[PDB]
Amino acid sequence: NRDPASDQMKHWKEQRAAQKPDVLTTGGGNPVGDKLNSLTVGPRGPLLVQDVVFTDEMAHFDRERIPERVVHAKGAGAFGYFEVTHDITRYSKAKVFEHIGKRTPIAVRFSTVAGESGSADTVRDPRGFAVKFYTEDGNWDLVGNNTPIFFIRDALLFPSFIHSQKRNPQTHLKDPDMVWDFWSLRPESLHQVSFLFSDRGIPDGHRHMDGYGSHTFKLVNADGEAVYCKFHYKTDQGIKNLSVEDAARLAHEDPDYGLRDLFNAIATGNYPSWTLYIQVMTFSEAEIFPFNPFDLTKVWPHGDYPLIPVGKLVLNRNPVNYFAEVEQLAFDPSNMPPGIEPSPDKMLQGRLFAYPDTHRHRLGPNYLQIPVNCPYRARVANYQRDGPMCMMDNQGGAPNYYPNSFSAPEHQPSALEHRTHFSGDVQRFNSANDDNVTQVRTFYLKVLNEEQRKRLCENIAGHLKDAQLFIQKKAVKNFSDVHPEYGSRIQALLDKYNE
Amino acid sequence: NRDPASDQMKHWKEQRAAQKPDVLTTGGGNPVGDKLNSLTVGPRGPLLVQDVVFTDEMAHFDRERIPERVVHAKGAGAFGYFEVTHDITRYSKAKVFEHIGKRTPIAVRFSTVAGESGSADTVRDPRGFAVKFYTEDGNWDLVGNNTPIFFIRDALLFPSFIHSQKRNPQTHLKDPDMVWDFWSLRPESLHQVSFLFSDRGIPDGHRHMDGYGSHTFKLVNADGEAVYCKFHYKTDQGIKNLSVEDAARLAHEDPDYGLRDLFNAIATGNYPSWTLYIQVMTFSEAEIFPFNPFDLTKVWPHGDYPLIPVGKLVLNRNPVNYFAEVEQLAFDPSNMPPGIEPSPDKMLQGRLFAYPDTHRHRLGPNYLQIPVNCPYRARVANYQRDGPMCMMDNQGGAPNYYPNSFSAPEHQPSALEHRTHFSGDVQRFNSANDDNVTQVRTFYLKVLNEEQRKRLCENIAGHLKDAQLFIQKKAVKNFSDVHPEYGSRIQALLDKYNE
Amino acid sequence: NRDPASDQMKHWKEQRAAQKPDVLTTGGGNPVGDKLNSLTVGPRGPLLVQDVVFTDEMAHFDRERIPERVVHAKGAGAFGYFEVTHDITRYSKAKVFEHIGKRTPIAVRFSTVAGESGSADTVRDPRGFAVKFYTEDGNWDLVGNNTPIFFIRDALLFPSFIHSQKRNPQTHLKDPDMVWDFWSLRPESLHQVSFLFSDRGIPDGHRHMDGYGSHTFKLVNADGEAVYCKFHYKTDQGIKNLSVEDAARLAHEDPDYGLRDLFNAIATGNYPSWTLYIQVMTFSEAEIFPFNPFDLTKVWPHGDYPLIPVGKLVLNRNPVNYFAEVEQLAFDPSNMPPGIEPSPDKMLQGRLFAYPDTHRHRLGPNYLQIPVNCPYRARVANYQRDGPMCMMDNQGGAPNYYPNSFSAPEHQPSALEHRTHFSGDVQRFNSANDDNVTQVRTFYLKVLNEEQRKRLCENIAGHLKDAQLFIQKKAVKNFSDVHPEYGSRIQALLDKYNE
Amino acid sequence: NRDPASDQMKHWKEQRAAQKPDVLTTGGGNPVGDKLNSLTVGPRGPLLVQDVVFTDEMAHFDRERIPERVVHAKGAGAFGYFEVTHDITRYSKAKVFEHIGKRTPIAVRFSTVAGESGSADTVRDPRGFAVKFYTEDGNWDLVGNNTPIFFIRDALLFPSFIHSQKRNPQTHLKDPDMVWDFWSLRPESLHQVSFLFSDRGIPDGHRHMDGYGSHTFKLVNADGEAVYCKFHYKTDQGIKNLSVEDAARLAHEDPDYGLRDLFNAIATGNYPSWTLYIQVMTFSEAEIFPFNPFDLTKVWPHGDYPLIPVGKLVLNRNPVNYFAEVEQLAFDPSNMPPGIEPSPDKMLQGRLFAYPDTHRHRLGPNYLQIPVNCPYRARVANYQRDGPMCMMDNQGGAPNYYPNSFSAPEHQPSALEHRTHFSGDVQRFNSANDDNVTQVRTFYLKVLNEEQRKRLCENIAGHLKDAQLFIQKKAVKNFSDVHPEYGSRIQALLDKYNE
Ligand code: HEM
Repeated sequence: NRDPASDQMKHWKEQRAAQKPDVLTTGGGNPVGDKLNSLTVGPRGPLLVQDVVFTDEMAHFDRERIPERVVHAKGAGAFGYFEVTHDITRYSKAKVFEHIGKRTPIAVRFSTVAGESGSADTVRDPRGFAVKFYTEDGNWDLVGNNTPIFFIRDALLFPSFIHSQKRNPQTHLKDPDMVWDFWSLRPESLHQVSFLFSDRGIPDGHRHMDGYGSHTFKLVNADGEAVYCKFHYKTDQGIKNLSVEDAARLAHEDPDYGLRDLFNAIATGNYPSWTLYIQVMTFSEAEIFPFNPFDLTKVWPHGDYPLIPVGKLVLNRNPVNYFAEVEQLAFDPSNMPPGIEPSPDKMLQGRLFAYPDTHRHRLGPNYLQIPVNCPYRARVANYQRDGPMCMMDNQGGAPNYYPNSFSAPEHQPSALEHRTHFSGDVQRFNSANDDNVTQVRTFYLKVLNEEQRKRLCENIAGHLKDAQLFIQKKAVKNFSDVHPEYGSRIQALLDKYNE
Repeated sequence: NRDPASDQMKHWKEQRAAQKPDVLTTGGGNPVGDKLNSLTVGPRGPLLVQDVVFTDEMAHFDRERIPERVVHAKGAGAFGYFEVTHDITRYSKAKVFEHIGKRTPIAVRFSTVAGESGSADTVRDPRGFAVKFYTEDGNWDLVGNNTPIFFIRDALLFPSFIHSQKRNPQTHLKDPDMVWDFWSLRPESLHQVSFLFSDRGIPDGHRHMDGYGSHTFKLVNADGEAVYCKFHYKTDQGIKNLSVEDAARLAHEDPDYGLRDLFNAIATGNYPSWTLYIQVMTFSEAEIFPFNPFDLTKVWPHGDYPLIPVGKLVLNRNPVNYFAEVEQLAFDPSNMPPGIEPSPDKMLQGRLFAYPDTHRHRLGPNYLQIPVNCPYRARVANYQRDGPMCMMDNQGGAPNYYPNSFSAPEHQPSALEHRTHFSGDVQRFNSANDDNVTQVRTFYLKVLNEEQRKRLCENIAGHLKDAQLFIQKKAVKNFSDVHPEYGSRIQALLDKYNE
Repeated sequence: NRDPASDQMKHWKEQRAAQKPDVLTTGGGNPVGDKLNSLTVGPRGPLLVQDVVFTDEMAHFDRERIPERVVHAKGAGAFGYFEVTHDITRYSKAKVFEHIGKRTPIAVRFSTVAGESGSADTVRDPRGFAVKFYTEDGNWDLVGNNTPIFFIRDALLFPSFIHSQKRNPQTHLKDPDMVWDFWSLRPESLHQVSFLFSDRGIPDGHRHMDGYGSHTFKLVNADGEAVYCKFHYKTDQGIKNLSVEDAARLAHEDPDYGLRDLFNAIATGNYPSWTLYIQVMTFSEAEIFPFNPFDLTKVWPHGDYPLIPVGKLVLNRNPVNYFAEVEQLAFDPSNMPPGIEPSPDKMLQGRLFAYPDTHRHRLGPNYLQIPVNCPYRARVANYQRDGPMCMMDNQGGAPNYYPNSFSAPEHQPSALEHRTHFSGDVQRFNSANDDNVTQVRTFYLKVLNEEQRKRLCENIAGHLKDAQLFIQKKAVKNFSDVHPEYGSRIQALLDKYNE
Repeated sequence: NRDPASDQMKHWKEQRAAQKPDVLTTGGGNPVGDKLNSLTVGPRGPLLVQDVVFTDEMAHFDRERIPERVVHAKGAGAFGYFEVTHDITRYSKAKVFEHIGKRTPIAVRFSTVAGESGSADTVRDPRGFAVKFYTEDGNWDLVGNNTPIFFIRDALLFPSFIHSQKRNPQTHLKDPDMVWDFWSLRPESLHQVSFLFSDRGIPDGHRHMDGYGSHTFKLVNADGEAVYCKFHYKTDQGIKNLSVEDAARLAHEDPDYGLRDLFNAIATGNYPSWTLYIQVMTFSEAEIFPFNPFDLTKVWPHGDYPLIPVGKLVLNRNPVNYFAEVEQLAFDPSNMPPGIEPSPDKMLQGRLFAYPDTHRHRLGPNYLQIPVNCPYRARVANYQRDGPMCMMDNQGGAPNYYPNSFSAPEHQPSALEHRTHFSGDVQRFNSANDDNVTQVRTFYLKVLNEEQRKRLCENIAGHLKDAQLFIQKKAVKNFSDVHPEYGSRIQALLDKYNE
């Protein structure tokens, strides 16, 4: 017949079988003897307020929509697991790395960035690769992307950036002037901009790309010794990226390409997978590191920082109900069990606040009470109560104040943070010029070869060319700073475009 | 050693054997090492966004409150069950009345009307007596008051009325001028105003009061024969009211007098109960009734239409967590299973809409998904999906349109609403003059005794006194029309208060 | 220099030549010193909760999104005026037709139906054409589409219909099975299902299509004399539509082609306009009409019910802030001022409820207080108070109960709805068999030509081909019921599809 | 006639006289013909969905309530101005203090702490005194209290503290086992607990108590020099407290005693006023100072740190509409104009988040857009956009990303916050031991006389007399740790109650 995805309803009805159709009830459970004709006074008379089957049903349809994610709105999710294949415990004590073989159920959602709920997957844009570990020490949310770096290092420029990447406030259209006037004013973006306008800007499906945590993190062992790290989960399906024409086609032929590709892969048992590594780095080294170690616009070279294998990431279960399981999924970077802590990364720091904050608005104050979000492999005990849409028992009638004297939830000297030291005037430090060329330069010449460079510039040229001459100048100028050739090369194409 | 109530945390810590701790965790489930001292820079430095322990808890704290019931904000709840003791199947084919012995679990909520969440129980106001019958056909909400009548008979004046019974738009104080200027212009209230300022005006606890569905409903047997009815559930603890004096004392001595009573009663195994009856009135009779059988400001004389016993209401368990189980409840008059239907009672007609409406707002669209409100003894299946805070599995990946060729839920033609015939134009018919005195008089000089007759006139004059003069007259005028010795009695009383 | 839409920011900066930039402030107005670098404890230290500039901005960014329209999500809007050009004061006493030359401000929003916010503009799909008239008697929203009919005729099927027209509950992809299973089973759609798949399914922008009320409405004059009617507003720019070819190209080349088109036309002064006509069926004729006169899947042949000019609709003003002025925009079919009323059209009926309903959710309880939604050309005086995000003065300290003796607002007896008569039993009268082929046949034969019939069956087959065989069978069957030739062309052309 | 409050409507009519009342309309401005009788088919017939007048008004009524503040729900409000009478220019460069005689609009809401919206005004509970200053540098919210200290000095303890003061998790009643349990295990509260149970526990209205910025703040002049200060606003009407029985009866007599008292004062011309003072402490001194200068349970003595005069606070205007103006009022300690800055206070720091956070919950993302909260004497311009119920034009078509090259809002280097250098390990420094008795001892003995002292004990015992003996013991122990006779005295009383 057709793909497993397209055969959704069929398979469902068969798995049903002789079973008789459940009785069609109202939201309240009352049966409905006829849900196709409205209660009216006469066969051509008014609809009666009395028809509560209608109002019950209808009224729910009127509220079916919740706000889409402010970014990474378009995406698909799957459920699988994480299996430990190595002992990394000598660095981090996270009970999720306790011992080789220990499997931890995971949830994942891939996505793009700019486009809204109804956009196409096969477009150039970073890619969301969020992983949720339902550990026994609560939930670990590794909110990564398919890139190890980002366009900026100060959370303060995120809202502004995303704006420049979406629609003009008045026309509602995509604005090249917004996109570029911005990037041009913030060279610190050059690194990721490059990586973006390259063959990695449009990966062929989610199964054919890598996942990165970007931010520098922190691991704490048993003795309480800490280290900075980088999470890397390389794909076992091999890197496969799409072409401008192939994506441009798939944009209209099948805007949900990734979604369908992913569903089908797992639906046929062809489970995609990823290996997970890390990059350990001592505070002493971080002291020596040539760049800001917690600067999101940079990477920790493999040469000096080899990747240590941790375990495996398998996806083998497709969502049953997409809304209740994927749409509602919510990953909060602040969710790190004892053993994994954040790092002084300005960018990351801001995220600690943003995810639960927005979740409280997209899903609701009690979003953690949603199944897909609930840490079902841990016992939630604390002194928080009420809040709209409170499921479960609300910790019944246990003591809500802390401390107390009636045997209620307690501390955890073992689950204490790792104390590091910091000195310096508590102020706003201008991190504007922490070098926006070095790593971009190497990328451009070492990692890229001549044909890839050829593409990079045409890709940039085809978009940049729509911005205003002045922005273009400012833009090209920045590329030259990474390399005279980068500039002139793109410059060349532009003048052409301006036909 | 105090009452059961006061010894809440007590009995809790006790029954905790013999078992430690659960570990204090965040919402995510990550254990909290120390949650008594904010993570700060230096012993006298600022706060770190990095203290997600803090942010996480504070955040939740900032959202515990939700809008209180528009009306009937203050109250107590309890659970138990209902059981059949009489066969009325020759009247209604509802599964809740199946055969004698049939035990249907229930949830009940008592409350006041005008006062807010802070107000006290022990004051002059009607009382909210709502029953939630969790049946196999869905939930059946019997939303009723401590009286069989109300002040008005057209939903269009309820909001206006409920406004008059609350604070001044400007001062935020209770305003007698509002109350009585409204009552005066609408004599239909006479009947209920009288029942309000009568000894019944303030019961002693929720246990010593009666219950009523107030409105006229519809019953239909498995044979399709329908007949108008009126529910009645009298207390088995005997009717017991509270002197104006006591009420006021209790008012401030224990604003929550209603709660603890009801609570302890059950705690000390002394479970409350009421005797459910029904008044049956064929359509024929209804066509003959000297009054509108659907007028909320009227009663069915017991002599002409006696009470048939049908069952017992037993509240034998107290809520474990008030919020989750009582404040979060949801009673929907529209929730009537097969065998039970509404009547053209203009007020009821309005409640068919307003209740689910507000619930969606106070609690949220998926409020029927809240445990307390979910019909757990029915298989809720249909074509409704999503909505904010969507719990459950959202009915999985089942066909979502009706009709469908994939074995999704079918309709049960055995629950189709009863087919009645109405003839006449669609218009706004004035019920303002549907006799607002007759039944009132027969209640004054007939139901009440000279003794309690004077108490009434006193109670009324004490409030009416605070109203403007032009307000006081019109008011009396009405009473005068119920019986001269009624208005004159009050008037006289007024002039005295009037100095 | 490019199209006016592109230079949006240019002409802006250009717009305020003079004028010096405003000061960057927080939400509270507090002036911002440095908005680019967060306040960390040291150049490489953590983030301080003490940084309010951050939090303020971030917390807001995090809540920018609201639920998109449950249907007709992706749209475009404009403002202009409506002028009366003919006297139809004998049919309706509506103040908006009050006299030749009279101009009434209007707001308009065009749209697709199924696609979400990211979706492409140029796709086969009906098109929405909502007009809000800010008249003296309050607002009058005429919520029309680009077709005079619809797919169903009973609101209870609508939620289902849409569900089918959207993503699969599990895969989240578009399911043709769903689409055609629904249509195949509900033959009342044939009519619209045909129009839709005809060249009219993909209009060339919004400026090249007619607008219709679709529903039969009731007009009422000064003598209380009522008549039924149909609203039509034909484009003055000429009917123009895109070919499946260009339409599919534009889909990826310019997903917002409709937006960009409407903006530019206005931006350059080339204002689009439509002439509004109306048909008039007298209560008598409605009775002898060959079909049900309130059946949305039918039409009043120009032949027996000639169109009558009324005035002109002109759009000469682009939105300044899309979100605020278009996205937040809301239309309620229930918003009809004196002299204009509904018919018993089952579909129109449900609509009277659903729009104000959703708005109360998508926008919020007081959504009528949002600028674009406020009937600023009328004085809202009533007994409504409070609700979240309540602006203006909340009607100040005015009496909040009706009636009252304090001069608060009074009703207007000349706005009382025209009273009609209906008789019969109050029940769910089945309408699934009200002739779903006659008018459909006239379309396939008299309104189209061979060249066209060829494209239609080609367009139907293109999509339908993806539905299980048993489903196609069912569909072809229904087509044959309209005309043998019809089902064949599709069937044959289908057989070609199945290799 | 009676007082101004009682004659509210009476006056509204009079002044509003010589004017025909407004036409009653729907939310959409459509005039309603009859708003007293619903629309039904026939006199005793069902209600029609057709009746949108009904649904409109009802739907809005069903949504009047919003969540009440989590703390300080019961309060009263008013508006006035602030007048600088003295020059502290050398301390703060805050425009509010610019010159002598400089008037600035203000808003004020007084409140209790634990009691909900329906609770009574006169009870032992602190008092809220929030002053909203609408200055040119944005609004400055001085969220004070009627006391200078607080029960605790760490944020994490607050949500827990507040719980002990509110209802029980299950029985939902006020619980002394929690009240005292928390206070027992937490001896730092000793200072405020003594102050609370003192004569100052129940002020005779709001006009007879003082105001205290409570926390320690930082002031910055034009030359970047900072200093730590305390805000004081002494009552001009003099300190007048209510008796324990006077207040206890007034409780049920007049639950809105504070509300009325204030409304009338202003209403008759007797405007209440307060004098604003500032205590100043230099960093040097802040060094020698001998407990934590930021500890909230500690106060600066006028002795070594004298009270400097700053200006006047006068309230000469009542709210016209309570909901819109007082209920919707939102004060954010985080709102601080240039010249005013937080201080290391853990407590305060924590308040910097809760307030805006909870507001976005209780009121909505755009709460600052509600009139009374809007910083109208300032010019809001930034890069924040959209959000639900977005009022205004949303800043129109202005560029929305910063930095940009199109002349959008620029920043002010002048408003750059004062930089304070901090050193020390980053961890959760225990503050449970910072003297929880010294200052307190100086009250019971020095500040308090024999008389008051007698009741302080009596007041405490009277309450604590309901907690498990094992709790009482602890309580007394901490009191004696304050001073032998303190606990001893209490303990004595305790026994008599123990019966
Ligand atoms: C008879 C069944 C119908 C019902 C119950 C119904 C219901 C709805 C609902 C609940 C909304 C949603 C969006 C929002 O305001 O956020 C909506 C939007 C829309 N409907 Fe349908 N509708 C019906 C038929 C149609 C027809 C047949 C046309 C035209 C007369 C139409 C045109 C529109 C348009 C243009 C929008 C979105 C417009 C805007 O706010 O600018 N609808 N409808």
